[PDB]
Amino acid sequence: QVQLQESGPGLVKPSEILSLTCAVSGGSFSSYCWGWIRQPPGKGLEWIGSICGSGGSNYLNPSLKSRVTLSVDTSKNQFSLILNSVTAADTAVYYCAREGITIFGVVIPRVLDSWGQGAVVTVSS
Amino acid sequence: AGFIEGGWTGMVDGWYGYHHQNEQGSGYAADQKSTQNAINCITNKVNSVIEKMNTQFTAVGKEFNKLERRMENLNKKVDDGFIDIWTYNAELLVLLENERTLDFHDSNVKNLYEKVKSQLKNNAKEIGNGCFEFYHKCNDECMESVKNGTYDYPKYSEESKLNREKI
Amino acid sequence: AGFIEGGWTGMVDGWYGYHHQNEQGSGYAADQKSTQNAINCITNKVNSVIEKMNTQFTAVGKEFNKLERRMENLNKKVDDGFIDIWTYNAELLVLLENERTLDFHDSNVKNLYEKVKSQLKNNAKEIGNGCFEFYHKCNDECMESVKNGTYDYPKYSEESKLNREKI
Amino acid sequence: YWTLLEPGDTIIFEANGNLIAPRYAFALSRGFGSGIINSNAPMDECDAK
Amino acid sequence: DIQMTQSPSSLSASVGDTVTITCRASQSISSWLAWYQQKPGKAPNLLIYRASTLQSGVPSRFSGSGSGTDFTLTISSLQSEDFATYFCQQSTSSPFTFGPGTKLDIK
Amino acid sequence: KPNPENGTCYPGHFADYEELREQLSSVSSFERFEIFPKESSWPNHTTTG
Ligand SMILES: *[C@@H]1O[C@H](CO)[C@@H](O[C@@H]2O[C@H](CO)[C@@H](O[C@@H]3O[C@H](CO)[C@@H](O)[C@H](O)[C@@H]3O)[C@H](O)[C@H]2NC(C)=O)[C@H](O)[C@H]1NC(C)=O
Ligand SMILES: *[C@@H]1O[C@H](CO)[C@@H](O)[C@H](O)[C@H]1NC(C)=O
Ligand SMILES: *[C@@H]1O[C@H](CO)[C@@H](O)[C@H](O)[C@H]1NC(C)=O
Ligand SMILES: *[C@@H]1O[C@H](CO)[C@@H](O)[C@H](O)[C@H]1NC(C)=O
Repeated sequence: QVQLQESGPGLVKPSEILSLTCAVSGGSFSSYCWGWIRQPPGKGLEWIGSICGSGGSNYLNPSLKSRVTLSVDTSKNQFSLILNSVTAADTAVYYCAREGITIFGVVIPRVLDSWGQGAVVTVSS
Repeated sequence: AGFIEGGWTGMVDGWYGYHHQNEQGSGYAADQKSTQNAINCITNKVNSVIEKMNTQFTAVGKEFNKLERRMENLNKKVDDGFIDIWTYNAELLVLLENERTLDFHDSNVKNLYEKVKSQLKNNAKEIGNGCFEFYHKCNDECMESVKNGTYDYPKYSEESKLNREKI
Repeated sequence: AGFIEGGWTGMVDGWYGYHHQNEQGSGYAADQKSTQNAINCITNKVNSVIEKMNTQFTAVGKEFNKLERRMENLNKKVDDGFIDIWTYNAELLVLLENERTLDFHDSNVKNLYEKVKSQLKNNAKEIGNGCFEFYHKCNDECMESVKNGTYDYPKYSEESKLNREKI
Repeated sequence: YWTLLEPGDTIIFEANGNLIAPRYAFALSRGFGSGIINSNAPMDECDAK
Repeated sequence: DIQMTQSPSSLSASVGDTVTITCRASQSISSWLAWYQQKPGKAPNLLIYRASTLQSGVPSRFSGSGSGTDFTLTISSLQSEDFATYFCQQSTSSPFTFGPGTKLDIK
Repeated sequence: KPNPENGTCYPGHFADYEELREQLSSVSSFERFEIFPKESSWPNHTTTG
């Protein structure tokens, strides 16, 4: 079982770089994809983007394609989210999770099993 | 980096995928629809090989005295016949199904190659190693439209013709 | 329409056919040669599975008393063995054949499509729905020659080239 | 020697000697299969089909 | 792209009852579905993958089935820990949208 | 066991060994009772063998 820990600033002004760093213990960036899930307060989940392998496969949401860039570095063993031009609608509870489930040697796309405990962030004055 | 050259190891998202090269970015990708069809198909085949088998409560071990030698010989004969038929059927079946699995996978690769070639008939030069080098320069929306299946000839026709004239 | 889009119900003459659109008239058609060859084959395949089964006068039910419990157990075991091997092999056989017959039909469709493309060459533009559209004006004789395989390319190459220059 | 009796049947023993009398009898139900096996392996409380 | 709907929106049941939750999809997604339950303020966990199989570490009381545009999840005995909300997810194409969510409550 | 240590206390032959083994290979309900009383049924016999 992998342990996921995420660190966030906890507060963000309008319209600058919003960056959170998620760290994993007991696992490596090998043969498992990694993705970001956010939920608005009282609304359903949605998928921002996913990285897989070590920078090889990058998948982004079509609505947030220009806004989010995913970066990885196996030597420090974290994956991070970079978000520019943050808005008030981006207030969410950021979850980082592992694409750990697999069938017949393929990693099923976007089916998540183990997540982090959550890092809250609000966009306000 | 072509299918005739070998197999990629970076991508694990699907069995089948595309590698895109662009000024904006460079990375791998995967065809969820093609892979999903194939994963479902292989799952159904394996389940049918294991599930169609239904065992019943049978006792194999039998005991006979010295007087009932014909019964012991008959039991040995029927057990040997059952195990020989089962071995032959299972081994020939699994060999044929392995060959079908490899053939079906190769056919999927060739179908994907012919689909992308029919979409890029003359807009992109064909290397022959499994690589389609675009004459016309186009960004990431162009390549994902090639993945989407919505690529159009007349939008980049004139630039491609000019690039043929240059080379 | 198109074969990737679906299957027509209007054509009852044969499993595979053509739809010609023209100013003087439009209607459905069938390629008898291909359909007829296919029927004889599956007729043999269906006949082979049913006919090869051979039978001899047989009594299955056997009766034994309490003092012959081992025998009745042996008879039950051997009957269960025959019915199990028969159901398993047959269920796998029908499944494999059903896949092959369906694939054979499509392989035939793909083989037919190419024959038309080769005969037409570049004179037409492939709409990609499985339909070829003629640049040159083509009367009923050249559609039936496409059906016949006797379509001649240099006769209409000039008109097709001029229509390529117009478009 | 042994024999099996259906319900509603009566067995009769008649002798003037050399008879080993049945002290106990066994009432049983019929299980169709599951023949005897021969092993020295340890027993375990797990269920395997 | 593939729009997701859920029914019923809200359901209430007691301990030991049988509850069926039917998430429905705009276009055929074949047999690919993910079911998640979310405790309030906690991380959601996987329940059902491929609409017919159980992920290890999940109690066997949960069961899922269905094909085509309609799917169901059936719970045999509903305990106290199973009263959290549930979600339905499709996995065939981008964007991988989620269900609106169905809340469970006591009586 | 492969070789039973206590197959029989007194030497002799068993009629229909394999038939009895197949009949007793599975019994769902098995009980032991007395077909005859040990001492009441035999007044004139010793029953002390
Ligand atoms: C049940 O089986 C056990 C294990 O075989 C028997 O215990 C022992 O069996 C052996 C084999 O017969 C006995 O050895 C014998 O000892 C006598 C002593 O004079 C010797 O003359 C023989 O040549 C043979 O070696 C051994 O005594 C015996 N142990 C005891 C009785 O404590 C056991 O007898 C069997 N019981 C029944 C009811 O069959
Ligand atoms: C991808 O294709 C679908 C269906 O053909 C279409 O609705 C969608 O707009 C396309 N996406 C892009 C970015 O063109
Ligand atoms: C059709 O083809 C056959 C054989 O090639 C030929 O004899 C016949 O004349 C053709 N029919 C027409 C109308 O050209
Ligand atoms: C025992 O012997 C007495 C005296 O001969 C006789 O009356 C009685 O019937 C005998 N009982 C049996 C069971 O033979």
